[PDB]
Amino acid sequence: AHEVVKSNVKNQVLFNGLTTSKLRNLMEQVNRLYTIFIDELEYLKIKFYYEAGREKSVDEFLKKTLMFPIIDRVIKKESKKFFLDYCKYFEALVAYAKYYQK
Amino acid sequence: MTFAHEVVKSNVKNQVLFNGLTTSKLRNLMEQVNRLYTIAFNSNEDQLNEEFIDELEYLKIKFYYEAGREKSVDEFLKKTLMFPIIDRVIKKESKKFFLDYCKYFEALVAYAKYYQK
Amino acid sequence: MTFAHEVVKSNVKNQVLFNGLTTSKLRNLMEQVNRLYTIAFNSNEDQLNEEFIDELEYLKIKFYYEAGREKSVDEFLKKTLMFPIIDRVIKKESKKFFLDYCKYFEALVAYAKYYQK
Amino acid sequence: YSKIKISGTIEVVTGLHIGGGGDSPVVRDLQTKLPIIPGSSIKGKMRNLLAKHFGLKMKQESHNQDDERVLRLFGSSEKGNIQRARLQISDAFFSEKTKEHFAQNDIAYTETKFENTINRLTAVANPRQIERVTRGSEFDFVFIYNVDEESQVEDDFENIEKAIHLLENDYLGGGGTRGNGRIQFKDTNIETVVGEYDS
Amino acid sequence: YSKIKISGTIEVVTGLHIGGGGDSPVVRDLQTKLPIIPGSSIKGKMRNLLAKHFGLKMKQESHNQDDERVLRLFGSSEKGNIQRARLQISDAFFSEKTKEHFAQNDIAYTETKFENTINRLTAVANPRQIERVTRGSEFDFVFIYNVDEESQVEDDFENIEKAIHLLENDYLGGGGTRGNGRIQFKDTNIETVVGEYDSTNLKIK
Amino acid sequence: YSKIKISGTIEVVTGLHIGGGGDSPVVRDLQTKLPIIPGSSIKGKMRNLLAKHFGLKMKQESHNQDDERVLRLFGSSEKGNIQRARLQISDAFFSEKTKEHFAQNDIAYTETKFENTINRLTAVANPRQIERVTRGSEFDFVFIYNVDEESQVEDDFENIEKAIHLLENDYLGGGGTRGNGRIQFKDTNIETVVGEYDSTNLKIK
RNA sequence: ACGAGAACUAGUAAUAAUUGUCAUUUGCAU
Repeated sequence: AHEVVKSNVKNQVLFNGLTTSKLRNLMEQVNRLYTIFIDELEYLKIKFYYEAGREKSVDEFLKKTLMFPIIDRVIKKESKKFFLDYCKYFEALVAYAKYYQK
Repeated sequence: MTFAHEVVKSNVKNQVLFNGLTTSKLRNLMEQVNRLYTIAFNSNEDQLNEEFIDELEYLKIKFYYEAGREKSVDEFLKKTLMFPIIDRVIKKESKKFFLDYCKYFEALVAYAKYYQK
Repeated sequence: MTFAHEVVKSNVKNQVLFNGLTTSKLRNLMEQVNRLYTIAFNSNEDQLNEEFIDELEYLKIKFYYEAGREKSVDEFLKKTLMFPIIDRVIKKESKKFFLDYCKYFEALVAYAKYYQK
Repeated sequence: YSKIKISGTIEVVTGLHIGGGGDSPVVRDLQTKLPIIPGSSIKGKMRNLLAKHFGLKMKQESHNQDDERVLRLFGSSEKGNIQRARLQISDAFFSEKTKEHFAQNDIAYTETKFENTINRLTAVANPRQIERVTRGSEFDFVFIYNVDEESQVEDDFENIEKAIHLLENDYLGGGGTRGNGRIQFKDTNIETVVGEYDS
Repeated sequence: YSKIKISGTIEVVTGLHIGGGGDSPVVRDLQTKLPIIPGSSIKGKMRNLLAKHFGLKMKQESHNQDDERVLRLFGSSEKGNIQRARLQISDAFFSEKTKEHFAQNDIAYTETKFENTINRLTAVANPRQIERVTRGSEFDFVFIYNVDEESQVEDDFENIEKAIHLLENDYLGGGGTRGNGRIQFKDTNIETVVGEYDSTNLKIK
Repeated sequence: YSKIKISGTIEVVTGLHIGGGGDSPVVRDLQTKLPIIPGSSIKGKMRNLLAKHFGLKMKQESHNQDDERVLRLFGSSEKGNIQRARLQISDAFFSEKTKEHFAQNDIAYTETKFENTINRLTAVANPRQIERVTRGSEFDFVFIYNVDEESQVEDDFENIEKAIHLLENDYLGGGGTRGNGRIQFKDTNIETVVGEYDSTNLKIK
């Protein structure tokens, strides 16, 4: 989690100018799912595609984290604990993105 | 050791503390450290369970979050070597060193509280 | 340094003591002092444990924290030379001197407890 | 001696922010990770609103001495007279059907509000955030009444009725001034549980 | 001569705040550093309620001389009377199921709850921080009954079940008026640990 | 003439307050500064409860003339029919195992639980503070039994079994009804230290 | 071949008994 965010600081920009205000809707999605269903994970995947489409930097962010394979493997596993582990990883990524900024 | 002692007197400038650090700004960190304290105290063996290792990982995450939230907390954590100490604690995986860290951080907080506006 | 033990009578002003000190506000300090008095008393040798040195460090930590919480405790500690004597006891690391400090501190506590509102 | 329980359900109509834990979170149970309405907040709105609805002197405000009716109905024991609380208010939690209804429909429990700031003579836009509890959720409370005198029970119940009446038409929590807190009450149920009282 | 045991569990409905040790901490053991409910608290609370259920006069309110039957149940031995207590209450200890449950659901044992006061004609807040035992936790208790005489056991346990009901609809702890301290009772078990008395017809709700 | 030694440890379940000093501190050895359980406490509580087991009449209440065989076990030697005591109860001392334990894990040897009193017609509280021995403490005890009459060993050890079992369901010290001072016995032992008597058929739970 | 020599200041019983760390006080004014 830390490794990717610290190593994606290129020359200063983060993922070519990533800022958390672009991640608001994803954050709300993750929080809503954290409070709580396969189809919900499906629309979750779709929303990563959505926000990664809104900005190119976000697409590069989700690529350099391998988010899409991770989410696919989450949906395959269907185990609640592993989804919460994904939530922890996503929260860690957001926090480290917040730290390393302009 | 008590590097906290002379560090806290090294950070008294002109008056601001760590560029305006206040005790209200460390409440969450104190709570998390206290809970990890009691959980680790409940443990018998010195080897740290992988679950407690994950607790330490989330604790590191929380330091980084708070340090990104405010600048003064960032300067405090940066100069007090909190991040290197946590990294070494995670590397060592020993309970006694974690308790020693707890005592150090408690001393830091106590000094920061005794010197206030 | 016994003038530091009978300064307590020189500090009966008009009526509050030490500007409103109460022994009730000294409870955590008294508990810790009794704990380590027992632990030291059972000890055989004059050379203190290094862990006991760290314990004394924890004493100074708690003294500073209490001085931070309450102003009357702060005056009591500062003017009676508590901090320098704590440092000095930490410096010699001998049991008999630690007991000497314990007798001084207990005399302080009891004599102060003689006068309370 | 007897106790008459009052049980019912409060519905939130507009936004709700209690935010005791306060980027600006809301009060929550750690055992459910779900918001709550702490009894202290309800108690405070009650005491303030009922004292205002009765005589509230500037001297009485300065000396914190409250009206005798309000004080007996909520207890002070601050003036050197014995006054134990005759009414106790508890916490409150989500009901089951609310949990189900939000689970099924893909509805969250929180709404984050940007409050845009426009500054005079400069109009500099700095966004702010605040969290809210979703409207349409209902909380379940219990009020426990202690009976000490067999005649003035009715008067105390009537004062509780005006209590709820005022509280419905006012605001609870934070942001009461700006449009946050308007809640209503339904399905009130009264049932003496201990004693041989007819209520 | 026999002793009848009562065992069970206190369920923490809303927060519980004893705080005898005090920002404003709660009472905690020192061998585990996990909170407890002191037995003195339980005993005092039940005595107060059960006294209030019976008669209570101002002159009776004067010097803690209470109705004769509650006195029998809890012992006075003050007014030249031979009365040692007949009901023993122990402490409650933070149970193993609770510890495992909170470990495997990652929930803390204590909530730190911030409170304010709003001054009259002043509208300025002075904050407070109150720490309370988290909800839904369970503590276990054990009681001991002594049968000083055979022909008051049924009546005394009728009194005790009345008292337990009153506690089930009251608060134990601190600040119970402001929404913390409701408790419930589960898993009552009745055995005669020492003696030759039967514990089959006797019940507590 | 043989003597049989009984050894074991006492484990404190809930805080114990012997506290013969009277603030309200506990009895402490003056060589180690650690809490002790005076043997008079054990002897007296066993005396009292095992007496109240058997017949105890009002005329028996008057004189401390008690059942013949409890008297045999503990000795009376007051009037007329003299019987020299037969079971010698020693003190109990704070064990070295628990000393290492609490030193290592940095746990106090004594807690000062604060208690309150809500008087009636005034509801004004007046506080108090009590010292109590921390739970998990272990005390090491020794009993010595003298065989003055060979044929009576079985009955006497039966009765002391009754005593141990009944004590485990009761308290030592004060505040017993308030939660304090419940003990259990663990790792018992029987061995013939003097004489030519076998002690294999003997057991104490 | 000493105003000597024999001789357990011993036995019975504990710090007990009733006491609740409580009683009011809005995470609040944008």
